[PDB]
Amino acid sequence: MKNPQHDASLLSNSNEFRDKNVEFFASGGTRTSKFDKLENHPFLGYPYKRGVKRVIQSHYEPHVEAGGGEDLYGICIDIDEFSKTATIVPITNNFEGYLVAKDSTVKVKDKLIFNKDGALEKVTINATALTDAKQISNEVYLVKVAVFGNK
Amino acid sequence: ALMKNPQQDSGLLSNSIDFRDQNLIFSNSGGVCTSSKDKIENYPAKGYPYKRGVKLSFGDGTTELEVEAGGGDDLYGVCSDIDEFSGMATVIPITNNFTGYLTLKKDGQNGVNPGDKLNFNQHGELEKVKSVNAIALSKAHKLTEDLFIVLASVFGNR
Amino acid sequence: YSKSMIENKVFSSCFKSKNERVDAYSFACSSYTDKIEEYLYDPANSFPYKRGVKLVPKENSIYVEVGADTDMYGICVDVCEFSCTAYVLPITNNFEGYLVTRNPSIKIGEILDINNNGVIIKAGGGPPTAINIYALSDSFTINSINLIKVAIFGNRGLEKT
Repeated sequence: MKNPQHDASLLSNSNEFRDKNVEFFASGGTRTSKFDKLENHPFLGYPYKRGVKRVIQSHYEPHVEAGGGEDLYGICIDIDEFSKTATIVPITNNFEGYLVAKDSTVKVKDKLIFNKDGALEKVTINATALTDAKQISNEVYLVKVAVFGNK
Repeated sequence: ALMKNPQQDSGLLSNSIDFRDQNLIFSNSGGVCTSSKDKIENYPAKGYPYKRGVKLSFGDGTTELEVEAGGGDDLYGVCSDIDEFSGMATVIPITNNFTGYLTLKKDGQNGVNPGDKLNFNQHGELEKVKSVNAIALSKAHKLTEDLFIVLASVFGNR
Repeated sequence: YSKSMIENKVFSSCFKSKNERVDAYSFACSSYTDKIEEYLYDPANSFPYKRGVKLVPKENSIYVEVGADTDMYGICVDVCEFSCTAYVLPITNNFEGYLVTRNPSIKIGEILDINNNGVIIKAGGGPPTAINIYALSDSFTINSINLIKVAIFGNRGLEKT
């Protein structure tokens, strides 16, 4: 989850001001403009920090789920678990931030594509990697990219 | 040429009596018709990408990324202004449409006419035609023997 | 034709399905930071309201004329007939709203393409589509003009079939 709420017994020492932003809980983007378009959408699964596609079908309104390729619709930068909603930057809007990478092969200057699971994989092109892939936990890799659209 | 403002000074005072054809100067930064809802970034400048297409250029890793004049399959945006003191370049992302005066390649500049499709070359200069949608809205205007500017409207990627 | 379109002898007769009007507000979901531009349009060639338009630089001004997806500049969302001025949302911006279609039987979720008349049609016509257009609702006829709710988000990387 974006914010796994767990109670602790001791405080964690947090004084260093460097290497403190590359974390799975840091939502949004590294650089943001007031004139960026943000859309809230119902979601299924957990598409946080991933490419999202709009799935259209008691009939219900279309939702968004992790995906990419020719069906890529946007990027999920924030999520609300209580309302089960996701904040999405459409593909027509450029974005800079840390997104989920498939593995550690991605390095700087690499052109990246959103796969069927919404993860960034090396090579239409969608993003340019700005840093190396960093393992947050287990198999979760976060890479800083500058999304510009589709080729 | 290599400066938005004329490097040399002047020995004359402007007349400021007419109002027609006074916007052809190279120092006319920004767009001709601009929206208040336009996303504007800034980047460190490598070279002089003023009034040219820009691409992302990286280094070894010791320093942050910068933008340099370029185009083709690496185009990132369009440079519309530069602060020389800070060496900063104002970039309009290719996802945000732009309309203004941009540098035109001095090769077939006479052939460029309103309605002609344009594209960015490897040096950030607009050339008569691929993957970017740019349309000329006027004819080439000569500022220097090698400097030509054209009013163009860029509206994304093909 | 026109948008407003007249004295009535009597008034026209729930909240549901009251948006099916030709002169309804085009944006189903609007947003500040949406860029809207003004252009002139031909007052005798084609009425660009709720149609995909292209920029035609004429010898006196830059006009907007109904155009295909291959050379589309944006979507005409409103028209002021008094000044014959068309308001355009550039293709670089997202859109979700009602547009003019020529097929009275289009289902939800289908892939769509804009033809030479700036009209929504099924993407299976054969021309390679270059824009991401999806039908958010079934096409409905106002008695006659056919409208449909669509979502348009940018260009398509590789032209489809």
